[PDB]
Amino acid sequence: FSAGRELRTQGARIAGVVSCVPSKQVDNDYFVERFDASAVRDVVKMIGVNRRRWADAQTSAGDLCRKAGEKLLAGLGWQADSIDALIFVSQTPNYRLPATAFVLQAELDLPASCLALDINLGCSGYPQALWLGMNLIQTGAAKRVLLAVGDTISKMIDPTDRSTSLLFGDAGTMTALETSNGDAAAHFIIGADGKGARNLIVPSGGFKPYDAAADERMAGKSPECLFMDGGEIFNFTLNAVPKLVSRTLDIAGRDKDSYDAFLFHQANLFMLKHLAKKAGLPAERVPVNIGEYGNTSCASIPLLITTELKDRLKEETLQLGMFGFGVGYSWASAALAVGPLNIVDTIET
Ligand SMILES: [Cl-]
Repeated sequence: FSAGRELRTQGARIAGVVSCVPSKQVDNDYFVERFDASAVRDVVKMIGVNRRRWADAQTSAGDLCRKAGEKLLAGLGWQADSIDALIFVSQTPNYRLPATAFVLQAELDLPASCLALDINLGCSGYPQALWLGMNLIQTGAAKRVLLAVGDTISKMIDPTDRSTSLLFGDAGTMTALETSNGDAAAHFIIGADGKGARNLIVPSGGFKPYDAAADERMAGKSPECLFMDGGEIFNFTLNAVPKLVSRTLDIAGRDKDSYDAFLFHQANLFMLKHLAKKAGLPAERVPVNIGEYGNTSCASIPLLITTELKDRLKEETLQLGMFGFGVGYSWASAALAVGPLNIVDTIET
């Protein structure tokens, strides 16, 4: 397990996925006054982002997940009393305490027997949420699980920082998991390297402020905002993720060309292109929606499913690989069959 823990589940399936994005659409024009048009043009070419959605002050990740959840439950026809666990994966919770999972439990009318867990993960979070939820179902702790995976990273961006300002958008998602009777297996790999903490971090805002003054890379940066060392993240990613993809493919037992899609965290288009090439993946089978939504952090994979795979999922079972990487450092994969599904949708606030 030198390159991550290998995990297998059976007896659980994805039953539906809904994404909810802010109705506020922010075009690149927005940024030309503060940043030079030429510089904006060159950066957005590389990152691939034409538009993104930004939450207003009264809209949180929890709110986006609640609205997605309402739509998902209505579509599935699942009664609130039937939900056994809700896991909220986010870096932008409502409160320091209580956890936002409790707010969602109450707002969705879930029962007292519904487990409520907030877990702090970023870009690597979706495959981990899938694994945890499917493990709960396999082990008989649950029959129906909701995964509320969302973020409003726009609220942590320094508006004077060009790289982060142009990159991030906001989204919230809800994924339904249910007990399944087939013999189909899901495979996951989950890895961590906390030595990367200082390369993707919000220095101030928690209970042990990072020593930003002592870090030359942070000169002129706001400590309450997101810091990213792009060069370090690129090198981390280009090394760890192709190995993750290879090993995931090997343990899932299916030929590369029999996958319907390889769903990557939408880090930036330059990175996505480099990863697909290094992993020898066919570019047409690597969906991208960063152009319309920006990088939506932990929401990026489920948002990709709803915006890019809705029509294909209606009709067939898809063989999917999912690869998340980022903050922690952390990286994670899922490889499994999904669908057909009728409840796959993208709504706005
Ligand atoms: Cl451009």
